[PDB]
Amino acid sequence: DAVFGDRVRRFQEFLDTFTSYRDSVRSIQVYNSNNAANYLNILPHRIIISLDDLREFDRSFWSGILVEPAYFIPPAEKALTDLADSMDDVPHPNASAVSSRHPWKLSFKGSFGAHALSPRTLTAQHLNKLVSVEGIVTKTSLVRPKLIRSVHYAAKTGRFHYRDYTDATTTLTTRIPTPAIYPTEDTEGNKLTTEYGYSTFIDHQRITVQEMPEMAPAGQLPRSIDVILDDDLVDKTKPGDRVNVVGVFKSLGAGGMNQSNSNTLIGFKTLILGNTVYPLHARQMLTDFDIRNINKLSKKKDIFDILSQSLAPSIYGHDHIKKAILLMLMGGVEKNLENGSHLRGDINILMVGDPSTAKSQLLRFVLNTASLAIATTGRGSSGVGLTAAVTTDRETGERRLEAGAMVLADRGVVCIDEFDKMTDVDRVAIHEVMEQQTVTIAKAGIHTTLNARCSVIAAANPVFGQYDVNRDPHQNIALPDSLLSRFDLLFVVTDDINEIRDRSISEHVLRTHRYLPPGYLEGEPVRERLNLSLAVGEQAGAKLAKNKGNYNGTEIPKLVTIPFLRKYVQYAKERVIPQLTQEAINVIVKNYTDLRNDDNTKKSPITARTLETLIRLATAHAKVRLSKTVNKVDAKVAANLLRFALLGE
Amino acid sequence: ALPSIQLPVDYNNLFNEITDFLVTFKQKGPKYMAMLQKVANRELNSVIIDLDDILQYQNEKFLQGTQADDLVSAIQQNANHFTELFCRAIDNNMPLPTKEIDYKDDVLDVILNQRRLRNERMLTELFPPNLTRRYFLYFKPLSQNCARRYRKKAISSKPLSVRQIKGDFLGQLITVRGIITRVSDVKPAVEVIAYTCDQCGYEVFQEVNSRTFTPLSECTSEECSQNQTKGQLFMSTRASKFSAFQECKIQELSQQVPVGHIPRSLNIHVNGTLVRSLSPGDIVDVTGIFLPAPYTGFKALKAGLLTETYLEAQFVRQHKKKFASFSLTSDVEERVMELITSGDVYNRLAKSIAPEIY
DNA sequence: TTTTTTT
DNA sequence: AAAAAAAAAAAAAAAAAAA
Ligand SMILES: Nc1ncnc2c1ncn2[C@@H]1O[C@H](COP(=O)(O)OP(=O)(O)OP(=O)(O)O)[C@@H](O)[C@H]1O
Ligand SMILES: [Mg+2]
Ligand SMILES: [Zn+2]
Repeated sequence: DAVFGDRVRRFQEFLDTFTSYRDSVRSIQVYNSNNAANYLNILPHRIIISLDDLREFDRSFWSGILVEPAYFIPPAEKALTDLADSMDDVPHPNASAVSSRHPWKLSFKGSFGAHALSPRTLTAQHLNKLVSVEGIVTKTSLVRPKLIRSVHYAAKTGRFHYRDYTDATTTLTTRIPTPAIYPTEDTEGNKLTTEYGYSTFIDHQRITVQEMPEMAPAGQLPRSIDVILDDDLVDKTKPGDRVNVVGVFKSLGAGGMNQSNSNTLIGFKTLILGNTVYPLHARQMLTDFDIRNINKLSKKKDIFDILSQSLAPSIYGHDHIKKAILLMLMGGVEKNLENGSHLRGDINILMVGDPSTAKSQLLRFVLNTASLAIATTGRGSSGVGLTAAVTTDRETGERRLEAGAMVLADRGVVCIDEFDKMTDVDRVAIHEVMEQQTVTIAKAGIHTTLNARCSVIAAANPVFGQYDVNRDPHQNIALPDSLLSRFDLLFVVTDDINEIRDRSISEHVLRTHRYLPPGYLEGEPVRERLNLSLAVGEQAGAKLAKNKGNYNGTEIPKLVTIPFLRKYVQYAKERVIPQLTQEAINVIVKNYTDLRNDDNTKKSPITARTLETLIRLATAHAKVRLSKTVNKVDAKVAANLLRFALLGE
Repeated sequence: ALPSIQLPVDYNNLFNEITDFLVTFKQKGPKYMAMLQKVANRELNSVIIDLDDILQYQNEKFLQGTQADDLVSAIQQNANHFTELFCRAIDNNMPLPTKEIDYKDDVLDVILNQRRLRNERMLTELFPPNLTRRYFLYFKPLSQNCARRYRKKAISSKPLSVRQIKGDFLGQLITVRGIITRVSDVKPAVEVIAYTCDQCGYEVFQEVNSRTFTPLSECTSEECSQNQTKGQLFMSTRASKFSAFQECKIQELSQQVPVGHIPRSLNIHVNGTLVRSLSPGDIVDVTGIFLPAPYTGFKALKAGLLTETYLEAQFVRQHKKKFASFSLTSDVEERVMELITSGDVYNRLAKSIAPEIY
């Protein structure tokens, strides 16, 4: 009744108190006006409030929002729409666009406290309350438009008529439903023709979010909840992403309370009407002094080996492996020619070696360090289920392709463990994706080519229990040469038994096991923790807090922390696209001609494709030192690394 | 019942402007009368309209301060209503045939003459216009240089991707781009259904535009307005009207798919003479009308507000390349003369296949 | 002759 | 009143093959 008006005017007072939101609104309006008829991006009618300020202004209204959003959000949206309308000034508008009546729905950010949950913890007492849940994206439905308000016209009268349709999931408040029957007859029998181009249709997409399996109980499976989002943000993100969504948690549907029940133990449906979505990402931007620090690091003479040694400090030796991983994480550029089709651009590396020499650990470190990565095991995967799947979406009854494992990691990296222990059939699929980086699915009436430009890192065991150094290298490996020649770099690791190295590695390992988390005593085990205090988050150049990276003093050479290294990788993969020159060409061709005719024993035969590997390694090393041109020093280091990886020191 | 709103549009002035444009247009005399004349001679079977002419005519008549509004804007905002207006305008201003006609072949006109000489002779019904039209109406999108000619942003075109189409584009005229994957066969589609009621004078006609309908059972003639029917009525295939129909779907190109995504699809309905103007496996630029489709065909009773969408074709650019089956022409003749003058050929051809591989 | 692997 | 089914994953027995 009048409570709506009182809440609306109170919200108007609150909006008038602060000036940031009005500035955002006028910026949106001026951008929209500037994009009208000036020689494609548009800004949706959404503004984000920080309910910390709302709490600091009024506790009653804040509590009403966080306890019963149904009676509080719509008045706020109405007041915001009224303010936007008053600020709006369009003397000469259009005709079909002016009748949109976009209500400017809201988004939230700030500290929630006891209303930030997980998909397992959601239960009955949390219904009808605004919440914010974290999780992983499991699957997404198809974008489908739905109708809201139609427009009719009658030739005789010349009076346009409109009817508005709303459903349970359309609005937060339950109202008497209206069927989708088009009214085509007037009250006096006039004929009414539906007017498309004047009616209202909004997008609709359903997704399902799942709890992260790492934070799971003892011997229990991950669980998932249902999320509906519409209008804007309708197709953000994708399956296999860490997200945090804020929305209203409400129940819908009769659930069998009517005569349609068939058993006593029926239930009800539960569902989330999402308001806003944030990329959790367990942040991705660069500050001014961040760029200054990256530049001052890059201009140093010895950045590359510092970065290499910075990877996984708890693994002893394997320096060349660390360098190879560093070069692989930021590989060379793609080449496409109008006549030459496409050339592969990144690097692939394979590991074969004797048991218990820290290959899986390094692979796990690469998983954690890289931006986008997916973990696969040879015995736990099926080739057909790795690339695509033919499944039928529930709502539409139509069968649509489901993205496979390595397709999700396009442009990323995929790590495979127990590679040689995989079924041979699946192997052929790998060859396909190593041939032209494209997978084709022709089955059940679907013919489509899917892009997959990911890089592969894998480790495999020798045929015997341990590597035999006196035998043919092909004799020690169970994989055919057809796919082994595809891999750019192959490494053989063996634990030579020397008492000096034994003592050194023993000291290192014993140093590792004596570690205590900061701020925690040693008498009790590690416990679970709560999420960050704020559900949503966000003097320069004089502090160098984490810039130098040397967290503790253990060696004269410097070290850098993981976040700074990831920031460096992010900057390098975008801001520089180097080009090679003739001096590196001369060095590379000389080394290739020499290696081709050295005519001595070697781990693997060489062919023309190794020159491509040299080119891409030189490009990657130029990317490392942040130069737009490739100099002969990178050719030298690439040649040295190749000689180490194939000849042996 | 239904609330009312005020809109700036009014179709009377639009119809008058349409008729004025059609009659008075100067690009042979007027072009549109030139088309309509050969239409009258049963020579042209489909009419295609260009809005560039409309835009340039409106702009050049704007030099005199009489015009108050513009048409292409409302055309872009809504299309089917303007198709009906154009068909009405054409039927009002239809010229007489300037040539003789093989008049015996038109069996439908024979049936019409029989019905007229049956009913009017006893003292007659106005037949619906759709039952008589021999022509199809097609629209063509504009060209960007024409938009560059003037300051206004009369653009359209802009070949959006499959996934770039949102729910706000329903009812407009939009252009898509992609590869055609599936093409169905050609089947007849009903437009007007004619019955016969065992000599009931006039024979009832009805029209259906929806993809489903219901038939008639008892006619409204006076002898059957009597308590019992003068002979049961049956559907007549010969008198009814049909149009060629076909269905195709298009798929997004790989280049336009964002990373980590699966390409989507879009259906297309094609009618009239434009049927069989495209084959599976080719890149095209299709311009059409983005229309909704009711879900009641599924008959699931769910999806109270959810509906499916489709596109109706208007003008297709085949694009890609033509094999032409080495069809002879002057240019290829001088090309082969140049080849003969080249002397030794096979070595050059071998050198020119794959220079990438040394 | 026996065990393995594929249908 | 009816969505009902092609596509996958997993468990055997028979036959043939290699040592
Ligand atoms: N240089 C090293 N520094 C630190 N730990 C090491 C080193 N070499 C081996 N280890 C230890 O050896 C153990 C071997 O574990 P892990 O299974 O990851 O090895 P692996 O060589 O990948 O073996 P597998 O082939 O069986 O998977 C780990 O606990 C690891 O800490
Ligand atoms: Mg291991
Ligand atoms: Zn009859």
